[PDB]
Amino acid sequence: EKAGHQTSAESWGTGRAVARIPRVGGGGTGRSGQGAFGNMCRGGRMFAPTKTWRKWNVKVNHNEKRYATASAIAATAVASLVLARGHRVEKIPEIPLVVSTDLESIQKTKEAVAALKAVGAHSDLLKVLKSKKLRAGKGKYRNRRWTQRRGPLVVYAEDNGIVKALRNVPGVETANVASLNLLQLAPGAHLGRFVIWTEAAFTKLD
Amino acid sequence: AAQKSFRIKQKMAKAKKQNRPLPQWIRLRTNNTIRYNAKRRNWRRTKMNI
Amino acid sequence: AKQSLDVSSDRRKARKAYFTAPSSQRRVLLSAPLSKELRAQYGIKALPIRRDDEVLVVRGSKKGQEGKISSVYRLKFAVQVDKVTKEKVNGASVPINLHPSKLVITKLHLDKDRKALIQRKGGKL
Amino acid sequence: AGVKAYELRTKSKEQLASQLVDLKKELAELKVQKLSRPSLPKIKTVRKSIACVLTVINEQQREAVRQLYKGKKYQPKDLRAKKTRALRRALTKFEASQVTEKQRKKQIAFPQRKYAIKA
Amino acid sequence: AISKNLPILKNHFRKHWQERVKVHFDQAGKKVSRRNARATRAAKIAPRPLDLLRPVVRAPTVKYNRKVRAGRGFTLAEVKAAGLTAAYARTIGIAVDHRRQNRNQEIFDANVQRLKEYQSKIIVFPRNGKAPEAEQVLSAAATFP
Amino acid sequence: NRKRPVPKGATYGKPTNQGVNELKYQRSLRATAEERVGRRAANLRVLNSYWVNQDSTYKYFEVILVDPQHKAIRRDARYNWICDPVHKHREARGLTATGKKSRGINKGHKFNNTKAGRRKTWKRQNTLSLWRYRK
RNA sequence: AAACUUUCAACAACGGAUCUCUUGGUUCUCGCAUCGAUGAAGAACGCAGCGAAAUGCGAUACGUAAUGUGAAUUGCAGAAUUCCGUGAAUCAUCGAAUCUUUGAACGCACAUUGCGCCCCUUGGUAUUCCAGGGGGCAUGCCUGUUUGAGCGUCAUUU
RNA sequence: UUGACCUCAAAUCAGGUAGGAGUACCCGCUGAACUUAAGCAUAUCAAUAAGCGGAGGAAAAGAAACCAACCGGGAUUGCCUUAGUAACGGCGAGUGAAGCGGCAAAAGCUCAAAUUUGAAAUCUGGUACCUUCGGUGCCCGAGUUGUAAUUUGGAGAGGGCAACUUUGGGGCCGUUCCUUGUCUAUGUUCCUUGGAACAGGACGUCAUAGAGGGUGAGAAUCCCGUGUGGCGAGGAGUGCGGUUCUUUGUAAAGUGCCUUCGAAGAGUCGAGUUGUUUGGGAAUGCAGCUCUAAGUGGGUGGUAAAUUCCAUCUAAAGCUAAAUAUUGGCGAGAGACCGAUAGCGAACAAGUACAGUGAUGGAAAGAUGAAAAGAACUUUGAAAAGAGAGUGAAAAAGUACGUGAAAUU
RNA sequence: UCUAGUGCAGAUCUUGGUGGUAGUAGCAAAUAUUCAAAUGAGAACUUUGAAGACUGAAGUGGGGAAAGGUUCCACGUCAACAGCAGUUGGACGUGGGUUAGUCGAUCCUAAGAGAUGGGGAAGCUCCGUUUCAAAGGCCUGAUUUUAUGCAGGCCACCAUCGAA
Ligand SMILES: [Mg+2]
Ligand SMILES: [Mg+2]
Ligand SMILES: [Mg+2]
Ligand SMILES: [Mg+2]
Ligand SMILES: [Mg+2]
Ligand SMILES: [Mg+2]
Ligand SMILES: [Mg+2]
Ligand SMILES: [Mg+2]
Ligand SMILES: [Mg+2]
Ligand SMILES: [Mg+2]
Ligand SMILES: [Mg+2]
Ligand SMILES: [Mg+2]
Ligand SMILES: [Mg+2]
Ligand SMILES: [Mg+2]
Ligand SMILES: [Mg+2]
Ligand SMILES: [Mg+2]
Ligand SMILES: [Mg+2]
Ligand SMILES: [Mg+2]
Ligand SMILES: [Mg+2]
Ligand SMILES: [Mg+2]
Ligand SMILES: [Mg+2]
Ligand SMILES: [Mg+2]
Ligand SMILES: [Mg+2]
Ligand SMILES: [Mg+2]
Ligand SMILES: [Mg+2]
Ligand SMILES: [Mg+2]
Ligand SMILES: [Mg+2]
Ligand SMILES: [Mg+2]
Ligand SMILES: [Mg+2]
Ligand SMILES: [Mg+2]
Repeated sequence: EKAGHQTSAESWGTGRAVARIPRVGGGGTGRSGQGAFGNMCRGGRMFAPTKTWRKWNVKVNHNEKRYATASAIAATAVASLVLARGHRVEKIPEIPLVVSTDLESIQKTKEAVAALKAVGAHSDLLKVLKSKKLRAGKGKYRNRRWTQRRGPLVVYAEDNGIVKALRNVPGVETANVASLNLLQLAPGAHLGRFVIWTEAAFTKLD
Repeated sequence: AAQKSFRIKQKMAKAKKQNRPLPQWIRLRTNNTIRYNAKRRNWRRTKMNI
Repeated sequence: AKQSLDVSSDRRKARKAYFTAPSSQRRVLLSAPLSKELRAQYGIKALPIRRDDEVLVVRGSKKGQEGKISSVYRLKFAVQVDKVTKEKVNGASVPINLHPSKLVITKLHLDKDRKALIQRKGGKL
Repeated sequence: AGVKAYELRTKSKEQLASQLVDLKKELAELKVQKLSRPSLPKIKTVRKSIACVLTVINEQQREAVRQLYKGKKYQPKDLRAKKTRALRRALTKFEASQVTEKQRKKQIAFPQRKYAIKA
Repeated sequence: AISKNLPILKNHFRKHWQERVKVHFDQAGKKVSRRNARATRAAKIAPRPLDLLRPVVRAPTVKYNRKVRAGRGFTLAEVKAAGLTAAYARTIGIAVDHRRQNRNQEIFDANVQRLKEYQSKIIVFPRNGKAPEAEQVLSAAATFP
Repeated sequence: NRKRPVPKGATYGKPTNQGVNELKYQRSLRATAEERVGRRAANLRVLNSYWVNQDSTYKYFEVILVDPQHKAIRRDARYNWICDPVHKHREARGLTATGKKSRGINKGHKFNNTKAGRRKTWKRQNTLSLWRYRK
């Protein structure tokens, strides 16, 4: 709120063969006589300063949220939409891909990864490992340095170690059936994420 | 003025001790950005106003 | 990933902490790994480096060269080894500044405090 | 190099005063050489040794004053605690824990009880 | 300034309102703080239920008198009838209100039964010894809706 | 009354603010007595005051003060609340009986502007409250 | 026809845009409550082996003590006992100290490095003069002590 | 004459205390105008800025002389709402609350007014001792013009009868909190490019660690760290969890029935007038002046007045955490923010240099290279420099140093 | 797909930079310079000598107050400055240099400023300066536990600042 206004500038008016923009007073510096307070002026005030009471968050109706989440879940059981996201499920026999509830009790990232390899997510993990690149613009030095794809979303009913086992695997996300975030299910507003369901979750979905 | 106060003489002595260029070993130091002495005063160019 | 709220992943803060570190933390930042022989013989992977350690260069244009440490120039985050030098046009020898991450310790300078550090880190002597 | 304080704390007051005057003599003899020679960093150690000796003397005197004023109120205002002005003006934990006989009796008769709600 | 067919708007922004705009970014963090504070208080009163037993009471204002509501305190007559004193009740988790009066026997006896249920449902540890661990709950209001 | 301290009655403004003589000083004479006594004796705390006499030129009050440093008051739980530092210059903030009177601080519909603090209520109900999810 | 003017290109200049960097800012959130007559904030003057600043410090002066780590600092010089150790270091921590002249600033003054009074001590053949050293002398208010004032006033005196 | 009392004084008397800074937030006083009204005077801006006094970690407020008119609620604060509503307003412009309801947070209390009167039972100070945030003994003193116990209206007290029930403070070891230290995985294996591998490819490992940073180019696996747990150190502490010593206490508190009582705040309430203020409207609060009460009384009950009722509280004395605020300070973490004409004025020896008598005003200015390896030496020249040579991956990087636009030459 | 500090020829626009004008206007007040030698890479301007001139004692002289602050003096020395030049310099770099019982300040009072007491003022602060105040210190000793009270007597301006 202070910016562009920590000066005592007043216009010289007409008669001095300069423009009527307000000027810094005094002398002996270099800033003396320079334009001030203007958006066109070096060291001035930007047009329409940005305020914190901008609207940042948006209300969405609860039922629209749920409509969208249901649609994004239904799009998971469509191989045409999952391929169109680039999820590498050509060799996957059929989807919805359901695995046993034994996966929820895995404690080690090694075992968790091997289970996904066996089930068929090997290429969807290698995609993420190969896709790490530097972000282009000024996000690099705004703590947004690395970009990459996402891999599968593993959906469980109860967590007995699987979320920590898959916490460090790049791209792999975990979710409970109760929550099922749309931001995970349809990233970039594109439908058809590769979702690996447990049988308990697939049953609790009803 | 010749008949002067000790205070004015003291500040003048500080200014005489400040009226120095840089030492040049300060320019050889690791991560040094001082090239010259920017606070240099001369009796002809700028008055102390004390 | 990080889980604590006392830890920061800010590049700016980390870089400031690196470049404005005191000499007592630049010591730990300037650690070097041990050779296979010594990591087997002591049980230690890496250690802070000091002046009378014997060392082997494993990266760079001075790859393969051995020597004895001469200075731990913590200000520059660097290490001056003897027998690793640049010969100037004016018949002078100027030490080349190395980073200890690109080194391998071959003979440690031992004393009560390094021995205590090793037994602390889980060593066998 | 210089002197070490742990080998000075074993000395007496007079030994320390003699040490101090000797060190000041050395410092003068070094200041007359500093103007002949181009550089003389030996003077730093003598300065710091003078400082160490004076610190030890101050400690020895202050501890004796502390023992003189031991266990009696109204000790001096450089041996007291400095904590802060407000914390020095604050009520003690005695004066702040004082209560009336009316409130003591009610605290004893009807204290906050420890109750749980299952059965 | 007055123009085509539009409602007359009364927007009160002719003072320096931009100096006084509170945007509640703190909503989430302040919820987290409230939850942490409730947790700390519960741990500090580790057996106790974090809320006093409040009475059932009838709302004023003929718009609202069709609804019964939670009140402040248990109306010294009510606790005397429940068979205990106000001072002891305050140490036992019973809110007492000295300034409300009983004019309605239904509310009175309902609150007395509330107190009897509370006294039968709580265990009060002696001031001496054991502290027989007792599995706190965090709401007396949920136990006596 | 309080004559407006303005040279020769010129206020340099609008006629509604041209008054000089008939103005009244929202604080009481009891209050400005407590002030002067507390400034003369800053090591003490004002407790209360009371009218004792008056004439045409002067009103006369007696101020009770209490030394929060004396041990008879540092102890004596009934009066050691005055020794907390939130009671420094009570009269200057209006925490005495006359101070609260003049601040207008009483319960009820007659004190809606001055119940929790006039400026506090003004700042409250001239504040735009905006939420993340705008209501 | 040359020179000159103009236009374009290559190279060289003038200049410092663009691009890419960032130990900085801005905003949001969280937690905490800690200045000062026990002399604060601020100011002036000084302090380093070689510094004018900045930073740090105060005649114990880029610092002393204590504790921890455990061998540096670095631009050069110099130093070495400080290296299997009560111990390096422009290290970190920090609980003991020092803290010039000042400043709410407190003996009186201050456009003065001015002018005093008291205590103890030293010296000059000195209760008195001169000097040195150390320690003190503000105002308002409270509690109390001592000394007092007032036909304000009581008693008791012969 | 002597010795008191009262009131007032002096002391470099014994001990203390206040001042100033900061001031984002807080409590108050004081107090505009620009502006809007398409002019302007009430109004609005605004009970705002500026000015003054005064605090803390929050402050303030606060246990109803409340809201109500209901089958009544029940300290205070804050949020959602009530509501742009009732109301004010050249009834124009404009302004504009509150009760209820839902929630966060919850906590209650204490003096005065009573004969201890079979015992000033109370307290500061000094001094000796001690286990010293204090205790005991002694001695002056304060104090009966009232210090303790007892009670605070919800009650309660004095007698009388009748039985029961419940209690205090220290130590030790833990836990809680604060601060801090330390330990706790996996490649630097092979080929190509390159000055440098942190690039590309091959083979692997760890992963509750693939956050981030550094290192001669994009590094989980080279370093610090990260993650997960462990082992310590120093404090504060009465929050509780166990153990141990003192037995407080011929004491205190609570409960039932009868009876006699039941003190409750004055130049205040209230009224008139003036001024200011409020949405407050025959007067919302505040202040000044004048008048000035009562005790089955008094206040309130949003239209002034008389009469009769009803309801609801109990002023003129006082304390009290939490929820709440916080552009300041200290310490942390983040961002669809800015990226050196931007972003704080200030990324640098910035409130600096400099200007002004002064109050005040107030800049510009970042980037060699991985590493100075910052050009030894020859030669022309008075020298600066040049030409060679040389360093470097590159001098189309030479301290006028990354890239090096345009104008202009 | 989202988002906005999103598109420049103008605003006597802001900041920075660059031209033509142009090697142009001009560098002309204060009478005036010349010869040789030395120095030096280099001399219209430095130094010395010789000559010719001026200020002409109400001076272009010798000293001071204010102000300046090291400009004083020496040595070295020319990238910038000295609107030509420069070997010179009030420039640059490195150092040296200001000695008081008698000179001033210090002290006095002047016009005047300004505490205390008191009184105003919401208050920052205002009045007022001997006032409606219980507003102090000066000589001599007496005692010789002994240091300095009591023994005496005296005296009543009532801060302080204010002149190189
Ligand atoms: Mg023109
Ligand atoms: Mg008046
Ligand atoms: Mg005005
Ligand atoms: Mg108008
Ligand atoms: Mg108009
Ligand atoms: Mg007009
Ligand atoms: Mg203000
Ligand atoms: Mg408070
Ligand atoms: Mg209060
Ligand atoms: Mg509506
Ligand atoms: Mg208004
Ligand atoms: Mg009126
Ligand atoms: Mg007003
Ligand atoms: Mg009115
Ligand atoms: Mg290149
Ligand atoms: Mg280049
Ligand atoms: Mg370049
Ligand atoms: Mg061009
Ligand atoms: Mg724009
Ligand atoms: Mg343009
Ligand atoms: Mg256009
Ligand atoms: Mg232009
Ligand atoms: Mg010409
Ligand atoms: Mg001319
Ligand atoms: Mg000269
Ligand atoms: Mg020239
Ligand atoms: Mg020249
Ligand atoms: Mg005056
Ligand atoms: Mg004088
Ligand atoms: Mg004179």
